[PDB]
Amino acid sequence: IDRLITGRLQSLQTYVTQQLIRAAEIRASANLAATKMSECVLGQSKRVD
Amino acid sequence: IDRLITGRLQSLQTYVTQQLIRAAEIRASANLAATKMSECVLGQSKRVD
Amino acid sequence: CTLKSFTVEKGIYQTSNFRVQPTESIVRFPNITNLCPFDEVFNATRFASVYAWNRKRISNCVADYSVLYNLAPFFTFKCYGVSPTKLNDLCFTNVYADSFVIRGDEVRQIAPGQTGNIADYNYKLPDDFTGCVIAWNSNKLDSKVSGNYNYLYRLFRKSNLKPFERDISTEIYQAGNKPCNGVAGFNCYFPLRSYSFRPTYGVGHQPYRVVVLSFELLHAPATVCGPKKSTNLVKNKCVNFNFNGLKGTGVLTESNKKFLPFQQFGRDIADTTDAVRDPQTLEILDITPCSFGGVSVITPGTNTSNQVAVLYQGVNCTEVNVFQTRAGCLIGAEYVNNSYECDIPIGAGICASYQSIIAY
Amino acid sequence: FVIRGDEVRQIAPGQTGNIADYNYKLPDDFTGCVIAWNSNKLDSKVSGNYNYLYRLFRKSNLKPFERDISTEIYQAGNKPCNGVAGFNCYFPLRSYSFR
Amino acid sequence: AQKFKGLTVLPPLLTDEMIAQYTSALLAGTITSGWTFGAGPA
Amino acid sequence: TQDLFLPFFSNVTWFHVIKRFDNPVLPFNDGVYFASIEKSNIIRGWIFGTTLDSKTQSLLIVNNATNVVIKVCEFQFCNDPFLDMESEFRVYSSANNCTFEYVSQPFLNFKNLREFVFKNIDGYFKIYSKHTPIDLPQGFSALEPLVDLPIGINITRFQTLLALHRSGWTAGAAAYYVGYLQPRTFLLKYNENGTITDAVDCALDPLSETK
Amino acid sequence: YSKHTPIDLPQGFSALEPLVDLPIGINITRFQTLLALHRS
Amino acid sequence: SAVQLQASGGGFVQPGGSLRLSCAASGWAETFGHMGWFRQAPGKEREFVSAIDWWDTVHYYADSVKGRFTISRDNSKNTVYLQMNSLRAEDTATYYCAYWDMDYLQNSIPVDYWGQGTQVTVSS
Amino acid sequence: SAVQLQASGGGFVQPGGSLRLSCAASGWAETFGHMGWFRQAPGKEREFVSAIDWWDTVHYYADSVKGRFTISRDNSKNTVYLQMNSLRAEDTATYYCAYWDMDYLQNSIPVDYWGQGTQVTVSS
Amino acid sequence: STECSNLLLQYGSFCTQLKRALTGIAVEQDKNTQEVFAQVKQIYKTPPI
Ligand SMILES: *[C@@H]1O[C@H](CO)[C@@H](O)[C@H](O)[C@H]1NC(C)=O
Ligand SMILES: *[C@@H]1O[C@H](CO)[C@@H](O)[C@H](O)[C@H]1NC(C)=O
Ligand SMILES: *[C@@H]1O[C@H](CO)[C@@H](O)[C@H](O)[C@H]1NC(C)=O
Ligand SMILES: *[C@@H]1O[C@H](CO)[C@@H](O)[C@H](O)[C@H]1NC(C)=O
Ligand SMILES: *[C@@H]1O[C@H](CO)[C@@H](O)[C@H](O)[C@H]1NC(C)=O
Ligand SMILES: *[C@@H]1O[C@H](CO)[C@@H](O)[C@H](O)[C@H]1NC(C)=O
Ligand SMILES: *[C@@H]1O[C@H](CO)[C@@H](O)[C@H](O)[C@H]1NC(C)=O
Repeated sequence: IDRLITGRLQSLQTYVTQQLIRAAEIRASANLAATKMSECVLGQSKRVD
Repeated sequence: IDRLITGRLQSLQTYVTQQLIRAAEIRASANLAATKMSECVLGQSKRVD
Repeated sequence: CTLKSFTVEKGIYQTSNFRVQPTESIVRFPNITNLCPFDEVFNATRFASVYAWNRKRISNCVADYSVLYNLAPFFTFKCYGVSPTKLNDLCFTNVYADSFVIRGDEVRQIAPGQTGNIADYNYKLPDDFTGCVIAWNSNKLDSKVSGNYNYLYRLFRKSNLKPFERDISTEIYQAGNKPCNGVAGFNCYFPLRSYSFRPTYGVGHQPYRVVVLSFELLHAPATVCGPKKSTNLVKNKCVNFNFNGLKGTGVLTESNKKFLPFQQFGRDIADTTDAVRDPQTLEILDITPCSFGGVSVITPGTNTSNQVAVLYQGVNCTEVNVFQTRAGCLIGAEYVNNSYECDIPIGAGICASYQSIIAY
Repeated sequence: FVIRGDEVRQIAPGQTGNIADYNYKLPDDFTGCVIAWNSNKLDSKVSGNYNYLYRLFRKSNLKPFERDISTEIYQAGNKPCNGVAGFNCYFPLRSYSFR
Repeated sequence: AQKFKGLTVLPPLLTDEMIAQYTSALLAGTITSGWTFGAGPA
Repeated sequence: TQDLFLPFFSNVTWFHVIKRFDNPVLPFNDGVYFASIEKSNIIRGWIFGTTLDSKTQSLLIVNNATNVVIKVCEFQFCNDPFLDMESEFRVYSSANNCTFEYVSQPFLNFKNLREFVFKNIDGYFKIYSKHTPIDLPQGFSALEPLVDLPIGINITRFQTLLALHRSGWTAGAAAYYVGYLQPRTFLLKYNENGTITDAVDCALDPLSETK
Repeated sequence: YSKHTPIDLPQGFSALEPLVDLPIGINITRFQTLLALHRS
Repeated sequence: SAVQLQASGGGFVQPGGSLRLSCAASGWAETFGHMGWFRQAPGKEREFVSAIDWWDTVHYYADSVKGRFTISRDNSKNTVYLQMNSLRAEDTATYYCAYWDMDYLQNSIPVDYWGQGTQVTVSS
Repeated sequence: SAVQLQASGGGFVQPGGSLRLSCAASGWAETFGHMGWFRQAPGKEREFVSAIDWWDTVHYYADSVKGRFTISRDNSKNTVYLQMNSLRAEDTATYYCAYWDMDYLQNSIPVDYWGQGTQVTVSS
Repeated sequence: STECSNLLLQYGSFCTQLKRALTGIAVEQDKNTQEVFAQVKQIYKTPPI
């Protein structure tokens, strides 16, 4: 039963780490989107492309 | 004692990975702060908000 | 308790699960067990001769051991190598029963390492024989007032009978140099002799019915095992149950749309047993584990007040100032049709604040 | 205590049997030691030894490290025994034959 | 789907009605008031 | 799941009975897929064994017009064990030692097809069957278990039975095919009713591997 | 276990320390208390 | 082994009289174990009285009661009988029906089961 | 655990005869386990011959010596005994008594202790 | 089963770590949308014409 606990907990921790990395990436994308909304919508920007 | 050794090793790895992720996030925040210091202080910025 | 502190500040908290649900254990097993024909050998009224003993094979049935206890007012029973009590639980892939009638004085000759007329000319028991021997008086049914002579035993033989051997030859035994040639006389005696079973005779001469049981272990699926006891069946209310070994806990309803008749279990996406068919009634009843725990608690900081409100996650508000939200069920707070700024998020655009506790 | 050869296998956590149900039960978390040695020379006589007794019948199993010395007549049926042996009325403890 | 094996899927705080309201307000501001509403009174 | 199965698009051996009377010996290997396109119902029973003689015990399965009978009895097989309206039964000459007996209900252009798969493993003679009315058909059909038998011997060979009609004599134009089983991995598509609707092989072609 | 403090139940708090261990093992169910009556 | 023993007889008699005791055995055992009777006095130990086999072949009586007590086995109802004659005062005690489960009784020491006490009093 | 095995018996014999071997154990072990004998032919590998539980309940014998070798136990000396007959030429080998320290025997691969080699030679 | 929780309790305090991480992810996810959208504190309405 200890081996079963170890295996299941290891799988859980792996999934948690994957979720953490994906959430960090999504947060970076959300920050970029917020910048675009604040600049390209609420005004006119001369930044190229 | 091998089981204790392995358990403590996993306890170390969890902390190391968490610290790495937090360090990456703080690095991103520091880069943003550096950009803000360079632009909004040493000059005038026309970017909205 | 969950936060490991004596003061908790304002905000929602996902507390852990506590309390105890004891429940109880039940076990089921297939309805009806095919009994082995024990009475077809014992309860049968007539028996064969000792030199022509009956040998019967038993297979593909369950062997109940309760009837044998009620067989005679006093019967002598003994197994070689196996204790009496622990015989029921064993599993055997073959068993053989030999039955006959013998004289009471010569019953002890039916044992490994024993000698005598029977042990050498009628039936020899091997020294390393594992199995059982049962014997009981039969003077009531194997004796008549006119001296019944039906049963017979061998008296003369050229060689001692081997273990597990059957000799039924009726040829005249030659006791001298001159041949018999099928003529009775001097040096030529009939090997077959018959006792004199009479009610007035002594217990030593009174007939005794003897049955030996031999366990044969071939490399094949077993066929002789003890009966399986089936307990009751608690339903509806969440209880623990054990079907054929597999576990379950909780309510019992139908999961059948086109459940195949031969199918027994049913698994979800987790490859975990959810649907199980009861061996009795063969109806279908799923599990749906109960004992849900892990409610959420919304509260202001203790430094301020002490009131709390509970939020059950994704549970209808009739399965437990009660309020219903899309996220779950909220208890302890009153809904206000007004609007304010969000203070403690809950979900689906509902926020709670302490003015008592209100949610909007 | 004195025991019948084979039995030794019962004195161990999680074991069952008469001695391990009505006479002496070990907890599952037991720690310690067990010493067992034959004593046929002393505890057994050709003249018959019957001062060693063991309980055979009890309504319920014992908790770990429990002792029972009650000598009431065992009840095996619905009718009371009234302290008298008979059908469904057997003395709870048997004797030990050592030869 | 909804195989509640100890795993929850919490709902977002902001329902899509509120998000649609926010986008509509932003559109109205950017149509009827240029870009001044992003830096003070509209 | 990975288990014993018949590989897709495999060569199944065909035996035609018509002045053709083919009852040869076919090795058992591991498992057997036995199919028969049936007209006039001339194929009666199955014969199994290892030495196919009066030497070693064999398995007997018959399905007459009345019921099905399963016996474990040593028989004596002649050159042409078959049947001859079918009242003349010339298949075996003796029956000496019997171990297991059982009796059950009878199992019964192109109009009929009887499909069976036999798997002898772990000392169990598992038999799965299928009966679907109508050369070889082209259509997916789930095959359902029918019986398990605790026999525990070691079948290494088998035969087939026939019921020739005597007129001159003409044999009905029924057909039977035999295929072997191999261990491989399949993917099965269950449906709402818990029925096998489709199945893909995982070792046939690269497209199958990708699927 | 035991405790002792000088003075309905008192609205307070006080932990209890382990006093005595009895290394016996018997059946123990419903009990009853004892009393002392001064002579008169 | 599971043997149940039932004792019948006893009571109050006079010296020099006659009496009949009996024991019946039910259940199952290892073999045809022999049957005997013992006698215990108030304040004293049990005393061997009589022993008979399961087929009426071996008779064993104590030296102090040699030729006086008699034991017999029935032929059709399994009940052993103990015929008593010419009683004296020393016979006032409690008799017990003792069973031993083996084929040959070297000594009366190995006892597996006992019987219900039957009070036999001999007095004027 | 600390177990010492003392072996006795062996010598030169005629084919088809009988001889004498016995092994005694001393010291202290974890539990009351099995005890067996191991045969080593010259130039061959060491193979088991049989195995007997301590309480003489169940016996295990090799297929090559079944019905020809037997093993029993003492009742007052704690020494295992074994008897054999119909000895053939292949029986000339070295025998060792071994103690298996577990309650239930599964296979003969794991052997705890070994005794001094007892060489037996049979010939004409 | 309840007795498995008995070994879980002595196995350590990993559960707290995983729960804390998976709640931090949730609150960050909820804050991202509000940051990217709620940038105007007034709700304007388009004229009917
Ligand atoms: C068992 O017999 C039938 C078959 O399962 C079932 O209908 C019946 O209710 C059961 N009754 C008993 C004897 O338990
Ligand atoms: C919080 O604690 C301080 C310290 O006692 C107290 O003075 C203050 O009133 C408290 N405030 C709240 C939130 O009730
Ligand atoms: C909750 O249960 C009631 C009846 O018990 C039912 O009317 C209601 O629709 C349920 N709520 C939901 C969201 O299904
Ligand atoms: C909402 O609450 C207000 C009071 O604040 C009340 O006047 C109104 O009728 C309520 N509406 C509904 C739908 O309950
Ligand atoms: C049947 O088979 C047994 C052995 O398998 C053999 O001894 C016997 O002679 C056979 N009898 C017949 C009639 O084939
Ligand atoms: C079964 O028969 C085959 C061929 O006769 C033989 O090789 C195999 O060992 C046998 N298996 C069993 C289970 O006896
Ligand atoms: C205490 O006695 C009860 C019966 O009164 C019995 O069932 C139980 O097992 C006993 N427990 C102990 C502490 O021995």
